[PDB]
Amino acid sequence: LLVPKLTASVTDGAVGVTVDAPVSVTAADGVLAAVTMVNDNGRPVAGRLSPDGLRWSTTEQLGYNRRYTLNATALGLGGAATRQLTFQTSSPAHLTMPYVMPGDGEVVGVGEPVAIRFDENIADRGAAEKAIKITTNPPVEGAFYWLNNREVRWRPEHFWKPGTAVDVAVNTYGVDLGEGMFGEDNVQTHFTIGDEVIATADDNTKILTVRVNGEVVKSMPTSMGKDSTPTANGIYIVGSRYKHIIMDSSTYGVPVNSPNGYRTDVDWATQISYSGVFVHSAPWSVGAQGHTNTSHGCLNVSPSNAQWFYDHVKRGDIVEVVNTVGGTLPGIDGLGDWNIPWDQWRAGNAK
Ligand SMILES: [Cl-]
Repeated sequence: LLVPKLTASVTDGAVGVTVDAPVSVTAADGVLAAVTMVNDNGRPVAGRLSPDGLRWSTTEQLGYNRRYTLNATALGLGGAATRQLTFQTSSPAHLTMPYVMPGDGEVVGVGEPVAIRFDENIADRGAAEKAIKITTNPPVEGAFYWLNNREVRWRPEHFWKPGTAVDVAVNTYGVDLGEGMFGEDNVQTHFTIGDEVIATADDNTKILTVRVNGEVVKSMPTSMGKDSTPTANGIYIVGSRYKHIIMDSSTYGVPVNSPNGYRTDVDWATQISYSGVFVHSAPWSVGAQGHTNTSHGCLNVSPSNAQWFYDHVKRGDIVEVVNTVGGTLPGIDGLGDWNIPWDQWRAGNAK
């Protein structure tokens, strides 16, 4: 008596079908006998019928700018039912690829934010945020905030609890990110939070003290930025580490041969700001370390102490600078995320 009815996730003649989800067909008042899908060059598209015969779905990634033809047939006590559908998928103007930090499988400090950097400007930040799923164990609240037009960050209100597992899924393939920009591919990554490592550089004492889970493990005399080019106060996130690097002021916009310029080859350099602040070996300022500031901003320490820092501090650990004559590190520096107040971070800037 009842005839089968066929329902698809697309309609005949549709355009702009997005490829961020499989295409599916479902039968009612009956079961699907067979479903086929082919592309505009005639090639079959891989699919699977559910065991109960009621639901069919594509099983392989669908492509941008293709035309697909779907043919389904179902059987019921009333009789048979058949339909054909043709539709076209999104045709992007541009592609953008996301790049996620930290690396897959890494162990990082309690200050490490999730970073998703696209290689193009993102017109629809809301769509980007919606395609990124952050899972945490233990679960903890967090929020997105854009540092510039290409890079978005995600972090909780306070530093991570040690031992937290973090899973990141950037599912932008098939997502319209605005102005015809679509994701080139998806990215999946996982990382773990390690020990709590907080080094405090106190200008009042000119000592850099490293505390691991509350325990003082190292005290390093330091020479920070001189009065005319002081080290900014605030919370710094540890980034990359270098056995040696040539610090070049022109990288930060200051000509080398200008009054505040510098080019210096140094050892055991740990970067803590995009603005150019490093902890590094400074044999020339050992006597000043612990007494007077002499740098253009870097935390100068002894060779042995700089190497200790390199060996025992990891990406995402924290350096806090206090009591300098400087201002405060900008929240959008690149490693200054924690200087943005939570109320402002949580409200976000997706526009
Ligand atoms: Cl083909």
